Amino acid sequence: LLQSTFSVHYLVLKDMCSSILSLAQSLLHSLDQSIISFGSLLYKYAFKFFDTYCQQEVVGALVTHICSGNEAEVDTALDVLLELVVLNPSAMMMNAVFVKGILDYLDNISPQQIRKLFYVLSTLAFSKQNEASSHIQDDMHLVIRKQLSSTVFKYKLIGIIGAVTMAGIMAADEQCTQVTSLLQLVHSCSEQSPQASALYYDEFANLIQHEKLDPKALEWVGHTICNDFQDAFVVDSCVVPEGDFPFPVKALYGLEEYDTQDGIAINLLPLLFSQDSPLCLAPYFRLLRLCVERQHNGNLEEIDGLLDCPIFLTDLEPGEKLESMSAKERSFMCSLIFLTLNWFREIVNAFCQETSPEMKGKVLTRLKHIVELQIILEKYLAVTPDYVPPLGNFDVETLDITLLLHNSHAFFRELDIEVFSILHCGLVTKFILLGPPELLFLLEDLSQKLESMLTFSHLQQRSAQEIVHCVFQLLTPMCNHLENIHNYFQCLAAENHKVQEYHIMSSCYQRLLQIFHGLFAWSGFSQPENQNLLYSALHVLSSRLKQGEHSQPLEELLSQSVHYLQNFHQSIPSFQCALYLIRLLMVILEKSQNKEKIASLARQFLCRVWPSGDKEKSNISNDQLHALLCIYLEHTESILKAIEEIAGVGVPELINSPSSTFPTLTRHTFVVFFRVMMAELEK
Amino acid sequence: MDQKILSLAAEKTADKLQEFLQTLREGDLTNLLQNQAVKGKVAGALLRAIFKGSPCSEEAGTLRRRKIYTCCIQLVESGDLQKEIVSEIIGLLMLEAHHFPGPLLVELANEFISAVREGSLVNGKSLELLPIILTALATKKENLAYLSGEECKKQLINTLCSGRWDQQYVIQLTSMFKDVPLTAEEVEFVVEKALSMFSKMNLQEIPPLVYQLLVLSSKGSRKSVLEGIIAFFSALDKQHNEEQSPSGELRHVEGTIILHIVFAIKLDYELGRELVKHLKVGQQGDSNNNLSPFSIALLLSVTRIQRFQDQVLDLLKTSVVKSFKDLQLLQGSKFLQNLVPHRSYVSTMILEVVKNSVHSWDHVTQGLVELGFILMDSYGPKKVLPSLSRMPNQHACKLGANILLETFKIHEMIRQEILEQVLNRVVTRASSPISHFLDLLSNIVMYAPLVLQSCSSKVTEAFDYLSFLPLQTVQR
Repeated sequence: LLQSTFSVHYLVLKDMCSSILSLAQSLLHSLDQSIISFGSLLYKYAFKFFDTYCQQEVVGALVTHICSGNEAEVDTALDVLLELVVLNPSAMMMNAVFVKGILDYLDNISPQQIRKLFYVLSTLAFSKQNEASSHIQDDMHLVIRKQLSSTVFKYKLIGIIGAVTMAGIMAADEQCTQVTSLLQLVHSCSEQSPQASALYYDEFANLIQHEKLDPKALEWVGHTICNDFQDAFVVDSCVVPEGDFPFPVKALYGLEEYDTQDGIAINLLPLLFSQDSPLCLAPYFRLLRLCVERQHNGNLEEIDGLLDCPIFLTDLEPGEKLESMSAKERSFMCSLIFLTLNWFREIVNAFCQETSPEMKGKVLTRLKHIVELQIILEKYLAVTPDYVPPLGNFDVETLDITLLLHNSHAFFRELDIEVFSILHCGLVTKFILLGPPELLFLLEDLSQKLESMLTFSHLQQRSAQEIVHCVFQLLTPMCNHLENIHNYFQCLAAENHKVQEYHIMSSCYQRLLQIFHGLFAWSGFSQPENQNLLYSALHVLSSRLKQGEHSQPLEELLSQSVHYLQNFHQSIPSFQCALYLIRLLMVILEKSQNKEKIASLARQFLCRVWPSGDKEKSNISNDQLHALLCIYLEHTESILKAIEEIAGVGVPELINSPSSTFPTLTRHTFVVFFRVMMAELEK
Repeated sequence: MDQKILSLAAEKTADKLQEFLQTLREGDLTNLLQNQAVKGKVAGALLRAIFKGSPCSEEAGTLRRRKIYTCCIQLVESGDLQKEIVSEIIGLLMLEAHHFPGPLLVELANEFISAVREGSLVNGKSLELLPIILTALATKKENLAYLSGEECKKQLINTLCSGRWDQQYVIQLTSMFKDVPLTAEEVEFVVEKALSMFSKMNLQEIPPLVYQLLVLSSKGSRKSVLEGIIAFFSALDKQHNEEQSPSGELRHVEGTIILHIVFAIKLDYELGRELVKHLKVGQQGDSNNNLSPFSIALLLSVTRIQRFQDQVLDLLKTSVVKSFKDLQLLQGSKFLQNLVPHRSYVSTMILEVVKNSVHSWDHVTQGLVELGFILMDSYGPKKVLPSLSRMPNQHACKLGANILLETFKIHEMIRQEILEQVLNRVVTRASSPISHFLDLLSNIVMYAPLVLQSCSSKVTEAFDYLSFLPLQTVQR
């Protein structure tokens, strides 16, 4: 509406700018993002189509909005700023002057906002024709200087981020002199502070990967970074390091294909103990990796010693023998496993794109090392539920602040998506005859990834659409094989009926189905442009029974997909996987008659034995049953007749079993069945 | 001489660099002078080498650092370097200025004060070191004796602001204090001095100073700053009026002070309220002598802030009524005329605003028009459809009119908006007595009708309503 309004009737409206803005100011101050976006569109077209005076009033108003501000408003306003500059920079340049005077006010702004702000200002600044007004450049250099020159990390981060971001922008050799001097100063300032050096490395690394420009200034720095890495941490491989540790320190978790009597080992426990540099090791290696990949074009012939390298660690062993001594050493152990996990995650980030099979095998050995140390770490965190190492990620969490589930996502180094190219390797089932735990790790990661993203710095700079697009390739037609091997495993697990392999494969199945649910319940499939990718996915899932049906009708693809998917209900060993399978089938069949399949399948899950292990029946917890029964009773053809069925089977719970003729129906679970029953009766 | 220092700096710290640092004992000056003659980046490299090689755990390095501090501070100003190396120098010194005890930084700040007072600091970029030093003194919990570091900071800044500031380097001195963590009293002394300075400056160097004052005022001290700027400009206007008994300069100043105070009040919705409360006439019944041609110019530019529009206008209106009540009571009464000194009346001030308005004051005039029409709308006659209802209403309305005529002589872009607003009140009402509006319109038009063949359409659409109008209205 507003689009066509300002596109057709501009000649009318131009006369009445004042009114538009006395509106737009009133719109943003309220809540409700749709309101505020409407105000955005007002400002945008107002600046787009009118005259100069209006343009000036726009920018002035936006300045006001930012500065006086509250968070929503602010953010929107900054987005608008970005829009204005990218739309018409030439016009914005002559009103840049008022834009600059914001910098007098920074007391209010959050580092994310700051990132955008400096982006805007610098992007405006290094237009080639307005070096006449390099004024803004000097003032920004000034304010950078003042913030960096502060003890207070709150200011330190601001200066760091501003400076690095500015540097990225000017690199589309005086520019080289500026960037070098800048970054050297930043490096020197951050050298003091561990949570600041980390931010420098991490923010610089991601910023460098994003900009992908000024490689010369990058060929300059990489010669410094490779040397500082290989002198800072890399030591001769002496199994005993210097330092009085109450811990047998060895060169543990080596790959052992390398020479054990080698040079390059990595000092970890003496560094973290002498601190109490090692906190920066993961991001610093990330930076080195990115710089050498930009220089040598993915050639890692210098580093592959680092994928093979053993790590100078204490025995990080299941310390049930070291129980009931909580002290600065338990934080040491939890943080040490934390750090080595971050290190290994950064390695698998590094060497996943490389296609040499020995390196892939090395990555898989690192993956099994990772999952082993993950189970050891979550156990150590189960030992003491208060020893948290506060080391978050830096885009949002570090400015936000300044147990096992926190670390798995937010604390650990976040993996790439190309890391799920590893799940290509085939399952080798250890019971029946890429292992089960090295796939469990990737699937448990991928679940938390897509739930976080679709419903986290490195991921969140990518759009949802491209993320689901690439997951569609790196899950479905490669995880189908693992799904089918799992079907063949659990078919025999059903036929026979030791515990841990069945429990892990059950959790792998549960996670696989949760991944499918998160994949297909993506709310970007309501938009009409994205249905082709779903259309390809269901073509693949239909092609898992019979091939030849290409360019099928939609309901035919649904029928074939659900006909493939339903028959796993006999192979499901626990309840969470059943709930996720039925909801998956719902959200794939929501595109369409279909009521009957879900109703049929939920009854099958309610009729099933569900073997009454204690943890197994804990997975049939009350809220899960409530959700499933609400699904069943709502989706059935007739709700009242289903309630009469349940009140024809709910009464013999007293007479026979002191466990019924319709199991998962006890006196405990009767409460939830009763509640959902009367609730759906009301509905 | 440098490459050996680079090579000793390349590998390791506090082993070799200290021992080489005890070779070259003297002239850091000649070194940095030839270095800036050749290349500043070599000097930066040397500075990094020395500062890492001379840590501040040991005390020998501290005196070399002090001497190189004095050297670089003087050379960055007196020695005309290139801009970039200047920036790198200052960034470096700022950075390494943390690692120190109190008294060394205290003597550096004393050097800065004693330089900036008398030593003509040729540029003044070195003063950027000053805040960080005081910053360090705020945070240096190594106790001094002369006391806390913050109390030394109190003393030093008090001595700075009480001591003379050069006329050309109050902008820089003030712009430095944007960042220092000031309490109330500190910033009060700051602004006391900065306001003190105005009189001893070129007029064209007042606008930006005020700008920096107000972004500083946002810390503590708003009432003081505004009362100050009011006071100074009121005195200027009075001087100009008594000398007349320059306009282009004085006017462009007042007219950009007001823009800058407006900008700040948009960015700060509290600056305005304190402004108004300080300036509110109706305290009990009393006309205050805070109000002035400038005091009012400012308000009528402020009136274009949405939040204040109502409140400012209503203030002005009530003030103007009060004006006229006062004047009537005085004129009927000699007892009061003997006692009270004849103060200018708000009426007169506004009209005088309008003359000064002429030049370049679009932001005031657009408030003026609104004001005047509020006067007319409110105090047009009603009682036929006496002292109290007639004179301070008649004079209110005809103030409106005087305003809008005077503006219509000189502000040729708010024509067709007087005109259209007049007509807007002409046509439709015919129920409320509208005598005053046609009288106005008559004066307006007679004065220059040639300016209505630039706004003509606005007449011809009231001719389409000429059929529907009562008779006295139409002929007149």
